[PDB]
Amino acid sequence: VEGRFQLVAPYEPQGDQPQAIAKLVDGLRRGVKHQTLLGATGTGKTFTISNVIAQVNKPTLVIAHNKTLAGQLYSELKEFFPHNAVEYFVSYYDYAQPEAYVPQTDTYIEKDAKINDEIDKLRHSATSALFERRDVIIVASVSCIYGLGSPEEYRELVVSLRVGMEIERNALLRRLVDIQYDRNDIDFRRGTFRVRGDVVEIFPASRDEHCIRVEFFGDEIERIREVDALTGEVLGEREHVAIFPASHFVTREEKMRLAIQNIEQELEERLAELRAQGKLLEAQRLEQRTRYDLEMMREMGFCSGIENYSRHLALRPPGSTPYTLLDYFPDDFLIIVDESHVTLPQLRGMYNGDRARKQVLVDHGFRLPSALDNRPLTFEEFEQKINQIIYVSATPGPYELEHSPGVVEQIIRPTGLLDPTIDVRPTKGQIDDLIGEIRERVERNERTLVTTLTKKMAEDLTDYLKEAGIKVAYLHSEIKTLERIEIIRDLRLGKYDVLVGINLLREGLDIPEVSLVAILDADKEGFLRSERSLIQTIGRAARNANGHVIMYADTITKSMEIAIQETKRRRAIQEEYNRKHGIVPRTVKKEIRDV
Ligand SMILES: [Zn+2]
Ligand SMILES: [Zn+2]
Repeated sequence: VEGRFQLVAPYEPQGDQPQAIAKLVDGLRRGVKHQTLLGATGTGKTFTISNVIAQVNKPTLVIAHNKTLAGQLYSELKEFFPHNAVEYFVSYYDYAQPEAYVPQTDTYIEKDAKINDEIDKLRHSATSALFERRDVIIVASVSCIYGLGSPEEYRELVVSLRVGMEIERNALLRRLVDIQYDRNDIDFRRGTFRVRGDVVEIFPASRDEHCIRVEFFGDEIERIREVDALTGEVLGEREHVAIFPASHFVTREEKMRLAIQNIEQELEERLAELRAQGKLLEAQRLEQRTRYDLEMMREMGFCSGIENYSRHLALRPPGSTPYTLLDYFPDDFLIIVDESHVTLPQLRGMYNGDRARKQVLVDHGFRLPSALDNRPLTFEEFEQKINQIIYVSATPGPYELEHSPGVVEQIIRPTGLLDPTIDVRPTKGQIDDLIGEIRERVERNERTLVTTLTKKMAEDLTDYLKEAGIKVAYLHSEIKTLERIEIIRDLRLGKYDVLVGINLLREGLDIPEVSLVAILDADKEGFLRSERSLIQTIGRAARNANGHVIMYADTITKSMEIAIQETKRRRAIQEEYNRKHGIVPRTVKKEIRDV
């Protein structure tokens, strides 16, 4: 009998959701490798996928492309599936800097930035959950393809307890040390164990307040409980309990003894080479650094930056494809790529960026060439790891369309809101045109978003608008993430009528009160004027029943034709739907937040 997904939604699926859920559920059951969910903004994409996942009962990886989004999906999925394991997997890269060297300014950028507790605790509960139960969803950054110690090792190395087993106290107290746990009775924190004579409390690497308690009565375990840390408040009463390793790079002693000698041999080979080409300075650096590391490994089985040695510790051949979080999933898992037009290129690029950064360190003598083997997957390797995949995006990239059997379309909104109309107007006299349009919106109590290509034009426009008597706020290209919310929140309140910015694709810009979106320089060259970015931008006017977009330009580029055509196509279909079902489109109300 399996642990299944139980989806908790106050609603039912609606619009063209029911049809889309069915195709993707049927796809996955027929056994399709690649499917694409082309879903317009404002339809329940996340809730459509949550319906797919709940119906297929597969462990699932959902890949997001940044800390913000992964966080959104996470909290969302955690509300949709509160009785199942919704997990969170990010790393150093989220907002930390790795090891690096700049050969001109002679600067070694240390890895220094302390390993933040919350994230670590989280990777562990994610990897342990994968082995413990089935109803798991893991929201991850592209870090789900970085080097991770072998899954079998982490698995095989668990201390697998059961009520009344033939085990000793100090035999277990040594077993937890083998698995990178420390004794700290004077300060109980996660990843620690406490010995109080015959009371042994272990703080799983995966937990917050929920620690474990194993007690003896001879050479046999008596009771095992889930006490609340620094409280003793009995919560659990398990008979079986598995305590997973405290690091994703732990290795049996025997493999470690042998890895170390392989490392010694690599060091000697690399030193001889370097000193043979006259890179004497580079030999000295590598020798000082590697020996110090090898000294920590021989003394206590680990060191800092042990990641660098992962291929050696795994005892695999040079050049081997790293193991990653993907290998930790069963063979029959499910991948959902959220915002695929951006997420897939990000994944695709990780390997070259990382290799570039590590090749410099190997050249200058900070690392052994084997450090290149601790790395993210190349896109091809990611490709072979796919069991079954769904791409989700309002504007699928070339890869997705190319490998999917057409697209599963989800265009209808639950309130009948339509994609906007689009006028394209000349650049000459654009500011007064725009002023007068904003004036109309202000009279109808509606707001406006404006995007210009450059920070100077943006700055000029804001002034030009303030002089006109219109309340406008400038959303500076790098402003306090906490102030963003404040200015946006104020536009909703009408403290501001217009809001000028360069990039309108950054989140929190979905505002029901916005009924007009002006795109200055619609025809210029720039990542923000592509087919995909324009559609994404036009969408900022899809939250209002009177949404309209104005592109100012001298010409009609290929990107413009495409976005305009697509927008026309979506609207007609939406209109055809409202006609058939008796729906009048109306603006989705939303309450405004505070502190
Ligand atoms: Zn219908
Ligand atoms: Zn292909």
